[PDB]
Amino acid sequence: LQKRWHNEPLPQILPCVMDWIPGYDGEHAPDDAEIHYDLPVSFQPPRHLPRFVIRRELVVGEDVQVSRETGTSVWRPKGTRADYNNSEYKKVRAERL
Amino acid sequence: IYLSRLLIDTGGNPDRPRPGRKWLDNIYNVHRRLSMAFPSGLRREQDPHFLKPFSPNDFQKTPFLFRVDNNIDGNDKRAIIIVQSVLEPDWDYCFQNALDFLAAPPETKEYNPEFKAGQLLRFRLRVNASVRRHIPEMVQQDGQTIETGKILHKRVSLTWDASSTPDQALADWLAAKSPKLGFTLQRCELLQLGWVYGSKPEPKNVKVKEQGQGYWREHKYNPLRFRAALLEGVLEVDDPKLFLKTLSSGIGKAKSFGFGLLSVLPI
Repeated sequence: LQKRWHNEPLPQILPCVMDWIPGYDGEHAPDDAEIHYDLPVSFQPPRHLPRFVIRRELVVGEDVQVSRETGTSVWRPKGTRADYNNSEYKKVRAERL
Repeated sequence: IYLSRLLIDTGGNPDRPRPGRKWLDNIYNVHRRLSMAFPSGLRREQDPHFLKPFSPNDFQKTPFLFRVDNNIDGNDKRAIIIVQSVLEPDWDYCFQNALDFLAAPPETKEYNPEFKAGQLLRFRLRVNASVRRHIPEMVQQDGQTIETGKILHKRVSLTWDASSTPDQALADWLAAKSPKLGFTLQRCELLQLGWVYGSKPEPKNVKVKEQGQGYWREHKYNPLRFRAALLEGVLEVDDPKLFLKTLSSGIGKAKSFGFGLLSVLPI
């Protein structure tokens, strides 16, 4: 589960929608199954057929592991304040002198 | 040849910045500034306002002689610098960003000195009382160590006998070499006997950085010490072809740091 920034709020539950599965034990459609009209047959004279749809849930941390964002989002100008104590500047200054 | 005059304020308010007076603390600084008073042609055209970085190779290396003395003008103390050279100096190009160095504007006068035999000139001269000893290296170590062995030949200050006087000793030191430069001294009076101090930077190659291109250069300061003796008197002349070359050059070593200038007034 990808994230985008540091304080990105997250849901504890991830609902999922799945197609119903045959198998002749539960050959009849269950009670908690809804019907969706999204079985395509044709497209130019568009034709759709019913399809039984089941619903389940998932929980973050036990099935899906939360990932982290890559790169840098917030952009700031460099604006490096000059320092007169590090070694590199102390040698560059003597070289200029 | 030409003689130039610079006037510097010595008194004034002592709680103000006085960069003209502070300039006379280091004699290497004085020599460097007088060298910067000799532009080398295209330097004036490339930099008329003297703002590009200073480079010794961009200036002429002709020798010159100068003397720094002190005087009183009515009710004020002043320091006078007399510069004797062989080419015409350009004091306009030198102090154009440092007009506050000089209390008065500089002056320049053409000098045409020649004196036939029979001139009793009145002279003033500051020499470097220097001598190269045959055994100047006793290696007088300090601390617990007091005597280790090494030998070298080095230049040191002139010394006199404990039963003699510094005045007579310096008189005979000048008179011993005197016929070589072509004059006879009648009176030699010692007026001062002291030291002249200075410091000089030198580049040092500390370690190369990432593509340093000829090491990393850092300045290291080394001291400069001279023993100076100022004296006046009266001197005659002989062989003016030798005295003119004596006037053109200096007397004694360290000629580039204020020594060797012979000032003569005809009488």
